[PDB]
Order: sequence, then structure tokens, then C-alpha cells
Amino acid sequence: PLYDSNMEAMYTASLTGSIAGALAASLPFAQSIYYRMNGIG
Amino acid sequence: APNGFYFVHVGYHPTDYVNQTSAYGLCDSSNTKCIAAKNGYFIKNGSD
Repeated sequence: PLYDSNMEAMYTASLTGSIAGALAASLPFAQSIYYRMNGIG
Repeated sequence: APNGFYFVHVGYHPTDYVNQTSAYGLCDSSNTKCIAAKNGYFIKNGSD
């Protein structure tokens, strides 16, 4: 394949480190989960 | 386009960033009335 295993793993890890988001802004995971839960009702 | 459609999109692409800190939202001293940002952020000048 074009990219090595570590390349794909690093891209996946950088995707993991930007899920927080909300409201870019860096947030703790607990606060992000709370803000996601507030939108449902 | 030849045998298809040619699409052009105009992005935004910010290129120069700065390092500041914001807050979840300013509120009253005794939590009486509290505000929050509407497509924006709240930044202190340095002297509150």
C-alpha cells in the first residue's frame, strides 16, 4: 500500500484527537460528552 | 466537461493563527443571568 501502517495509524490518531470540538476549541472529553448530551433533550 | 461535470468550489482556508484562551460563558456574580457566544468567542484583553 501507498502509506505505511504507522502513517495510517498516525492519521487515525490525529482524527481521534479532534473529536472534542463543540460550540477550533480544545475541550475535555467529559465536557464534550455533556455538551453532546444536552442537544438530544 | 468532457463526459461529465467540472466542479469548482471556493473555500476559506485560514492561514495564520494565534494562541488565545476563552471561557464557557460570562455570567452574573450570584449566577443570576449568564450569556454565551453566538458564532464567536469571548477573549479577555488582559485587564479583565
